[PDB]
Amino acid sequence: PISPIETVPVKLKPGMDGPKVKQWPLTEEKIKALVEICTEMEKEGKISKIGPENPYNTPVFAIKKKDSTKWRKLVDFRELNKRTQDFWEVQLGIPHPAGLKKKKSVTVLDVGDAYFSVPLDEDFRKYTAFTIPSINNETPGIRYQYNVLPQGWKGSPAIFQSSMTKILEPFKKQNPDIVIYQYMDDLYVGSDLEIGQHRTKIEELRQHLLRWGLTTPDKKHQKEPPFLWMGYELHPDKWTVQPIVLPEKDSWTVNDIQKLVGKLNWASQIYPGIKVRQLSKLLRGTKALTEVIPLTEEAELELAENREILKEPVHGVYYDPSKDLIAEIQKQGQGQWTYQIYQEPFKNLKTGKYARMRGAHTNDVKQLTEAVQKITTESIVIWGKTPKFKLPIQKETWETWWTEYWQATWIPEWEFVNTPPLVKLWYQLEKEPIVGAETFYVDGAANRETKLGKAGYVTNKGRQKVVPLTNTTNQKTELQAIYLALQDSGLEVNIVTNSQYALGIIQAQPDKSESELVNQIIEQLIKKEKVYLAWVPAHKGIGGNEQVDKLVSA
Amino acid sequence: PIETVPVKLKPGMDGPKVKQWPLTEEKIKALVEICTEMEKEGKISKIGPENPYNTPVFAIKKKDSTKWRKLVDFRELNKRTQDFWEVQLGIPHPAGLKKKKSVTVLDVGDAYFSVPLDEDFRKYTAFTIPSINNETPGIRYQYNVLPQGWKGSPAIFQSSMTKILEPFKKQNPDIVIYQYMDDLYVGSDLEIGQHRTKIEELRQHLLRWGLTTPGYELHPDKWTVQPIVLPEKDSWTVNDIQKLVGKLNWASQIYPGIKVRQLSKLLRGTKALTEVIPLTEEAELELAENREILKEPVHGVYYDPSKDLIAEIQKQGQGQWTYQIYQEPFKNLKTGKYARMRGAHTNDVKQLTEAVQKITTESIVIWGKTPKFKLPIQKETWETWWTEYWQATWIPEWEFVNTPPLVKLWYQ
DNA sequence: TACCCCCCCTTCGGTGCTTTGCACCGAAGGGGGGG
Ligand SMILES: Cc1cn([C@@H]2C[C@@H](O)[C@H](COP(=O)(O)OP(=O)(O)OP(=O)(O)O)O2)c(=O)[nH]c1=O
Ligand SMILES: OC[C@H]1O[C@@](CO)(O[C@H]2O[C@H](CO)[C@@H](O)[C@H](O)[C@H]2O)[C@@H](O)[C@@H]1O
Ligand SMILES: [Ca+2]
Ligand SMILES: [N+]
Repeated sequence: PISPIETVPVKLKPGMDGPKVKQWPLTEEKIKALVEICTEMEKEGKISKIGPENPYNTPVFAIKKKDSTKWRKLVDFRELNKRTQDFWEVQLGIPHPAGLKKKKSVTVLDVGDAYFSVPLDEDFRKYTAFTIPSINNETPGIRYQYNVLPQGWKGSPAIFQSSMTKILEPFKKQNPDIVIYQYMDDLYVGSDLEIGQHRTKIEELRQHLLRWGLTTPDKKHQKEPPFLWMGYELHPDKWTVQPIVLPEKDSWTVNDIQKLVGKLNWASQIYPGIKVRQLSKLLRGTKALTEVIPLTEEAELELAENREILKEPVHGVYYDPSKDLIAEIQKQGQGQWTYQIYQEPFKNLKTGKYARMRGAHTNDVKQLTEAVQKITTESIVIWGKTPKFKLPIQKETWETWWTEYWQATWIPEWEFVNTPPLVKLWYQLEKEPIVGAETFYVDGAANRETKLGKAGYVTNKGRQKVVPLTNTTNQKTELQAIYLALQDSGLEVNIVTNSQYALGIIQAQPDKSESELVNQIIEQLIKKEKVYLAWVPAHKGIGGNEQVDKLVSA
Repeated sequence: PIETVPVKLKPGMDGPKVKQWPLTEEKIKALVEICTEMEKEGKISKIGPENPYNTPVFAIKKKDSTKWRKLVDFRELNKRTQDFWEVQLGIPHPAGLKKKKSVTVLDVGDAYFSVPLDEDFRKYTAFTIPSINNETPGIRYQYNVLPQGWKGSPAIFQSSMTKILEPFKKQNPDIVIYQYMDDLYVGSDLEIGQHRTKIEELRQHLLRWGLTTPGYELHPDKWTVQPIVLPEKDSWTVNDIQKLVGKLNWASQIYPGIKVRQLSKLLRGTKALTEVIPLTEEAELELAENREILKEPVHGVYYDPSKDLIAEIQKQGQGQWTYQIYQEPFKNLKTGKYARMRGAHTNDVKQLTEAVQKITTESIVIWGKTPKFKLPIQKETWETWWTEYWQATWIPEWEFVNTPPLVKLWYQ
């Protein structure tokens, strides 16, 4: 045979042999287009005949190339991949057009039979053994071994990406001012050279790739904008995603909403204000992917206004390293947030959203902090720097939060923007007891077996209450005891509890909770003007805690 | 052209497979420039994806360094080479290092590039350099010499190090020298002027053996512990005594002599929190005896070299931070408090990073170990900013906790 | 009835402290997207 470029040594997991599984009963309609190109591979040295000396076998099928009449060859290596050594992928992420700098001339080109242009390792070729079917079951079919990277192997992508870089390294060093975005076999080549000199250096690279046996077909070659790259439409000074089609189904299943959710998450990168909360509330706890489920009036409203955003076309701009990065966040309600990253006002680089519900109890300040951290990581990935933040939270509101919180928290260089709705703290626990306010000694208890319990309080003025509770836990009675003292007290109240569980939840100042009992406590805390929470150990003969501990245990 | 010491992982253990986290532009530019010159000098060489192992890498600037310094997160690799740098080529720890009036740290990491590395172990030193906006896939490398930040590196170089130090250890007999990874700790009871002079002598003593030094000044004798203190009030409210009894109840897990029976008697009623409560005779005496027990050292606390060190940190607000170092719960080996550090009153993450660095430095001087930290911070908040403020050549183990302050035990 | 990478949204099951209830997180399956 002939050796084109430098190979990569491959092994198996130690103490294991090759794949020995039988083929699929493939239909003869695909066998016609299969043996066609398969026989053409031997002439080019891509595939070779093997004798019965090779005791391996793996299934083979084929699917059509999307938006094309040509067919793609796939080989099922699932059993081979389970026994093949592990790699470390050199693909760390996906390039985004918002990180592209403006270039005077741009060229995009695809690599014909990419995987099939890289030689496999010599000693490993035997394990790619597979048989080819026929029109009838009489003829056996030639068995082959791969001389190149096959489509369907778990090691083909990583070896191709690394080998492509070693070929492009000499050219990148000879042409330092040329930007080459390498992603699998698609290459984005841009420069500030004149369009005349640009296409000369392009042909210099096409010859450089051809020097190592890499084809650059003209049909895949793109010389004029708008360039179709990574599912985007790259214009000389703007970019946008390729058009997005939303399903027009009258009756929606689970797979329909899932397709709709993913389409909206993809659109949220440039189309501002996409929300998927109410559409995602339909896919919770569902069993069958084919199950039909009706649309709520909330999700019906959400899908309507989301379609109006996709109605008018939007676009993004390119990155200017000389100007600062600005990120502005807006609150959308129900734990939903959106943001726009821009350098010039009203000219967005990209958009996005953060709507993850982290924890059982939280507030708007925590979720804004989590959104800033999501934007920071996203911005460092795309541009390598942290943007300047414009946050809908008062400077003194944030100061009060992070200084009083028991956990360390921080937000980078930011300024306040007066765009409602503003993020605020809905109540503030007093640091010292309140003079003249009634002091409620609360406690609760529940039986592990009976699930019944009591919750009550005793005050310094003689006030008292005990309430029987059904199908409750020890923690719920302690929260319930706090709910009672908030209900039966004035605008200012001192509360003494022994529950570490309840005190830890309330001191973090949440404004939302999965527990409906906690939401009612929050509702009461907002109504109050001064609340003081204190903790004491139980069974120590302390204050009214000993007296109320006796009441809730009888 | 030097013999390579063979290195093997712990029995039944695979190499490190840790993902590379995104890097800023200034750190990627610095790493590309550093890795380029390290390749033309043969210290590293590019590899491919057939290596299934990987270790994170980023860049730092030491305190007032202004020059970038490469740093690899070998924490995962060191846990898988623990058999090497502890049992085999371990280093005894000088108990007198913490007693010197001044200790200086020097970065001797550049000398490890002289000794080659075992060929069978270079497959575990793999690291990947990312690209901005994923313009280029990962460029992977491997170390051909002793890597900076690997715990097996100072153990191999120890034989070469003690020969370079032997002339100066004889010219100055009573000066203590300790080596922890890429750092060299040298302490003396000499005056500040004499101490800094002998450092330069050690710098020139290392220059003629082929090593540069791109110095931190410590004072271990100045370090003070933080004890549990009770307030001084001319009048006590119900809430004051309630917080006090709860604090003494929690403190009873450390000092068993704490009693609360005479302070709980003052709370037997159902009184308002702001109501003033006069102290009885037995309560004043029970409080007086409790203040004395907190003056005593904890009974039966001593360091165990076979146990790991645990470090807890509490944010006290207004720039104050408290910490405790222990091996067993409630058997603290040291307690302390930091204040007015960099980033105070403006940046919580910078203060915590500075606190972790100061605590780890103290643990290396006193015991020669790095503790595992329980950080009062969320995972996503810490993993986003901690690299922007890290100024040390080592990285300790850490986990994240969320313990609300039900009782302010360590600071008033 | 193929492989590899990134993203969000949900479930579920393991973990440890708030404790045998409750809260958290990481793996996993659903989808979108890239080659
Ligand atoms: C879409 C797809 C891509 N690849 C990778 C990307 C490329 O490395 C190579 C196939 O690439 P090619 O066939 O060269 O790409 P192409 O489809 O544009 O075809 P061609 O230029 O001949 O007209 O495998 C798969 O293995 N499975 C897939 O489902
Ligand atoms: O492999 C983890 C190794 O590094 C640390 C801490 O940075 O853990 C890191 O890598 C882990 C990968 O699972 C994650 O915890 C995160 O990347 C990061 O914490 C060490 O604590 C650990 O030994
Ligand atoms: Ca192609
Ligand atoms: N109780």
